[PDB]
Amino acid sequence: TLIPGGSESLVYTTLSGGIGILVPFTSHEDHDFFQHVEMHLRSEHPPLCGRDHLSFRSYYFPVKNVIDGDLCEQFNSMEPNKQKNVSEELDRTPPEVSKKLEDIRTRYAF
Amino acid sequence: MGKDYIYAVTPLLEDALMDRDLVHRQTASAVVQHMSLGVYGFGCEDSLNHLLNYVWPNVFETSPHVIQAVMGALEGLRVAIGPCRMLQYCLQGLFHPARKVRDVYWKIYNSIYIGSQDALIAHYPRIYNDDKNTYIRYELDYIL
Amino acid sequence: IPNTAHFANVTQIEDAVSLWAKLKLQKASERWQPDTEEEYEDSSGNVVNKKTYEDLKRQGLL
Amino acid sequence: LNIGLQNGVLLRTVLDPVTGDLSDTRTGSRPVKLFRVRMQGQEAVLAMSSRSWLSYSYQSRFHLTPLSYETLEFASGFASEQCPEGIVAISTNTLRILALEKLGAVFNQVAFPLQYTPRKFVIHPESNNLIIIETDHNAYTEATKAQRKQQMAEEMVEAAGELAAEMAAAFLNENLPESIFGAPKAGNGQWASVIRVMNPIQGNTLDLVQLEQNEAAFSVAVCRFSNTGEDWYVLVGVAKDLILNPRSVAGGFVYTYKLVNNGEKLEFLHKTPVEEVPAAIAPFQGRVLIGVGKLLRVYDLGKKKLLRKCENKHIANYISGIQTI
Amino acid sequence: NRFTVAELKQLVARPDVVEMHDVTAQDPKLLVHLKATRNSVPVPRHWCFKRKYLQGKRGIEKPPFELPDFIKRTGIQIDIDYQKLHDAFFKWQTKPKLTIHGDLYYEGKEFEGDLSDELRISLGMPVGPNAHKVPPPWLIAMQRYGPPPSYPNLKIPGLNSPIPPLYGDVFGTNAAEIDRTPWGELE
Amino acid sequence: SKYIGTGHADTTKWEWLVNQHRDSYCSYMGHFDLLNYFAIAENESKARVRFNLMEKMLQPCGPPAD
Amino acid sequence: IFCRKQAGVAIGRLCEKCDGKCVICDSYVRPCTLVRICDECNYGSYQGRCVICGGPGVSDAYYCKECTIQEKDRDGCPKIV
RNA sequence: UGAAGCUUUCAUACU
Ligand SMILES: CO[C@@]1(C)C[C@@](C)(O)[C@H](O)[C@@H](/C=C\C(C)=C\C[C@H]2O[C@@H](C)[C@H](NC(=O)/C=C\[C@@H](C)OC(C)=O)C[C@@H]2C)O1
Ligand SMILES: [Zn+2]
Ligand SMILES: [Zn+2]
Ligand SMILES: [Zn+2]
Repeated sequence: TLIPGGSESLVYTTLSGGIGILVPFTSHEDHDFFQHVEMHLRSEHPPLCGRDHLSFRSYYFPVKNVIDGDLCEQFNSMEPNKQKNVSEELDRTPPEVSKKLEDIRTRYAF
Repeated sequence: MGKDYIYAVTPLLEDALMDRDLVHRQTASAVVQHMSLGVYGFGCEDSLNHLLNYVWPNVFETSPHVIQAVMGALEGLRVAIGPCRMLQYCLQGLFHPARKVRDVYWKIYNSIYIGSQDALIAHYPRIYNDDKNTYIRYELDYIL
Repeated sequence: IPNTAHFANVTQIEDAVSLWAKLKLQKASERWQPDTEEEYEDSSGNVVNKKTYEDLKRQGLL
Repeated sequence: LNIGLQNGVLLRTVLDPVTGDLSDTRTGSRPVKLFRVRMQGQEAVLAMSSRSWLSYSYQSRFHLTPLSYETLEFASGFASEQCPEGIVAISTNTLRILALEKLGAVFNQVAFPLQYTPRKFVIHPESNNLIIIETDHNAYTEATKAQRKQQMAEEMVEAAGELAAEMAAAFLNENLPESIFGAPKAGNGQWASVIRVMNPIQGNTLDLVQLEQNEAAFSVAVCRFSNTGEDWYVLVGVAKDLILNPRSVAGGFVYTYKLVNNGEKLEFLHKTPVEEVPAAIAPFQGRVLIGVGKLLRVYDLGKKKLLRKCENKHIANYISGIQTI
Repeated sequence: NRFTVAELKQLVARPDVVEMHDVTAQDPKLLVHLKATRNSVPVPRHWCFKRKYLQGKRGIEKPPFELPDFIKRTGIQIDIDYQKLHDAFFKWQTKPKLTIHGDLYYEGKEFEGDLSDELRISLGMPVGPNAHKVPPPWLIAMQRYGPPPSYPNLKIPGLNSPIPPLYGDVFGTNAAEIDRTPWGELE
Repeated sequence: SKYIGTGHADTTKWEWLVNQHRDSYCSYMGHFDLLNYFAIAENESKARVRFNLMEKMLQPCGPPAD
Repeated sequence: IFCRKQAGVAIGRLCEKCDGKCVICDSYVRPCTLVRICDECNYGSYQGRCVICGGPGVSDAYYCKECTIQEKDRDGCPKIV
């Protein structure tokens, strides 16, 4: 547990100097919402150097039960027109999506 | 949308895969292929491995349509189930004494190799050095 | 010699007895035999002699 | 606008005739004081509680980051010929001026230098000291370096030539620092290993045990044995004459130390030989489990060595880790 | 210039994977080594069969593919309920008997202290009373001769278990002489 | 058949093994953190490990049979 | 039967007859990635022609979603010869 | 207990 009064997470460490966490979902609604965010951001905001996002996370084995939150937080850096096109499919506004993204991060990490 | 309905059609596909009629097995293989490519990234690997256990014995089939459907189903399972399982199914036949088994298994292996050549790096089994040649990959044995 | 999958397609006697000797040596080797494989240090000197087997320890403690 | 409560919790509301955004962070039991400051040359609010936080978005990157100091009671921006951009902060029986000059980082770090590549460290449960093992390939030990240098000196003094001007006494005096000029990478099966006891609050080295030339440490553990009292022990697994490519090793050893003086000193007890590299050591039910290459063994503490108690021989290739629940 | 079966069985670390034709391969040592990898299901076993695959016996008569329990409970065979069909399909969903990755299917592989209430009703045994002694007729031999050595941990009411135990059709209980909660799960 | 690394019913052990050794070395050259692992393990510069792998590319597994 | 020479910038086309079905797996469901063809197959009088029946092209040729998932869009010019 | 393959002048069904 990283923050006082927070929840337990799985912290990992990398040979390039990176630090990351994997946190569990507690409800089906959060999981479904983040799954739809990832699905819609895989198409309308593709990786910069020509890679397929689902194929990259399936490099040696297919992905199973993980949502890429580094792709999901790239929503806050898109242009307002595409932010609206993405948000209006989730039946939501961009500020609500931003608040929902910040909630799960501040629940576990900083 | 099919991710919620794979458990319901599995016994029917079992029965059809056990059916003597060529169309029954060919069409069941087509169903397996479409189901595999339909659910991908949704965690349905259990039923798909179960169904592969019934699809695989048909690799020694001479009828062209049946073997075409079997190859399609195998290439769909390569995506839905992963290349590691496919390599595990091909390993013991790659070097069989009979030329028929070797032909079939090398066709399947080449199909697995052309797609996802990079993932196979992490899946190859260990092969020991002989007197003449070195076969161990030593870098992967490093321990920081 | 018991009938197992190891002794299949083997039709000659001496081949069977030699393969049985081989399998016996292999299996007997790969087990854990505590009697000869164990390190006891008896309280005879209590700070020396850790080369005691599992039988010499009983002889010293008898 | 920001809303500070009398507790260590905060609110936020975007300026408009009606609230449009909401975000509350449980980040105190003491009243929040909101003060004006300027970070990055633009506006920011320095919230203050038992701990003092800085709230700043950053091109839509909201950050509520604490600081590495204790409670204050009033502050604002500062500017001088000394430093034109800072803060004037007040504490109990104190008048401070402070500054924050880190461009949006999440961690602050302090560093303590080591000698070789660290492999693994354990934490002493009583003293909270760290027991680290460091090991490098193509490396000399300290003694081997010293004697190799003395060798080169005595050989260059007998170069058969006027024996009248000595570069050898100048070559022996000052050692160029290895953190700047590199360590002499010499040899293919040559190793260098070290065991270190370190205090984590300060950076001081409490104890240092150097090992022989071609011994390489790979595992370390701190535990207690049931047949003994409440004494702590340190076990170090070491390879002997390891070649990596093609792989070849001459053997291995397990060292045992007693970890006395409130977890500050290691004293050698004995040294048990093994026929392969001990790569994993794990305390287990008043005893210890050791992975000796392909073999998994149970070991109890003895008076002259470690006593083998149980063994499994069916693990596939090589044991790289052991964990027990 | 080719091995015999017994000669090749002496060279390999695992002789029970060696077969008749394995000595006729171009590289039998690699073949046997790959046959011993700690994975890698074997060949479909009908490569040498001249009867091809499947077929073989038309003797067996098979009934129509039985519908799953919940679907057959939906009462499909006029007023139709949709919510019942939905809630039942999702809420009543069950997982069928799946098989392991190693397992393979063959032509002949589709054929090869507590008592039930129906057996207790047919045998003529009454129900368990509140505070009395109503043993089964096999318990008198256990009370006379002693406890069974095959199951020493079994408890019977009257001999080892007290009479007030016995509840319903449970006339016996096996008494054999942590933090088991999973880590990340939905609430 | 036109792709390098594919096999057939007459492929030998040597060709298979040198093919997987060669694309293993290329994969090591490609992935940035595998080369890091090796360069930390054997205590060498990364340029030196790259050059060693390129030099090993020529004849991995020794010269062929007969 | 496929040209399969490494392609370039020319955009493959389909005729009115089959508009909207994949060129690899000839499928009627979900198109994904635009088809590129070799320069020789688009040279001269061949520009804009159907990648299946060399007739007049009226729409852009696409690989289906299943083909792009299996990376069957990376195998070369799919003009049928 | 079991092993039902191969061929055509058959004849009959499905694509
Ligand atoms: C005779 O000409 C051919 C055979 C060759 C050709 C390429 O030259 C010609 O253009 C082509 C055109 C007509 C036909 C019959 C081919 C394609 C179409 O066929 C139809 C018969 C199917 N019907 C369906 O798709 C079923 C459902 C519907 C509504 O779709 C969808 C998406 O739900 C599949 C396909 C849409 O057919
Ligand atoms: Zn072309
Ligand atoms: Zn056309
Ligand atoms: Zn297609």
